[PDB]
Amino acid sequence: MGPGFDFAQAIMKKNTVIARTEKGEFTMLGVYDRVAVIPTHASVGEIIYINDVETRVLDACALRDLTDTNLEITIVKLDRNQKFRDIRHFLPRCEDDYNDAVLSVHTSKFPNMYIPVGQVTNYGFLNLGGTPTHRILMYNFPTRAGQCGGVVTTTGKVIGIHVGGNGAQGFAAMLLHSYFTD
Ligand SMILES: Cc1cccc(NC(=O)[C@H]2CCCN2)n1
Repeated sequence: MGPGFDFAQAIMKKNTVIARTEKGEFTMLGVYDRVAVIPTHASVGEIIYINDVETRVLDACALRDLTDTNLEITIVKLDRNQKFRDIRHFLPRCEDDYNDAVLSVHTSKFPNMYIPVGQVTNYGFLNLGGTPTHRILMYNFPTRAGQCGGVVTTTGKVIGIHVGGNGAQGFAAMLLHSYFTD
């Protein structure tokens, strides 16, 4: 409807797939080559469904910071016959706060969903479902199950993926450029 939603749609329509694990359907962001991200709590195994196609997982890493604290991002390399548009140049280099963010989700259940979540806070530490978690972004929107893996964008930047919420607020794990140095 405006430039915020224009940037979000541009990411969703080229750089997401529907990922299915035994824990459910997730919005999965593709970053470059056959490399994609998903919340760690999706529990990625050796085989994953990608747009309902059985797909071997070539590698997967649940990321932690150098303090050995959970980041709640799993980076997946997919045995797929097609590369993602390379969007690594939209990723921020540093931890930050933002204005005017959009949370965008695409599953069988929530296709073509865009939420204007507003101001994004560099919240930092959160006890997320009993897991100490670092580099958490917070927005004041009442997010619901089905939105995990949702992409958080400003105009010009892909800043994070939705990983949880408490009924009043939503929580995203930061994406940083340094996660995807080739
Ligand atoms: C069903 C299940 C099994 C094991 C662990 C969990 N969840 C967690 O640890 C959290 C904290 C970080 C995000 N999800 N949930």
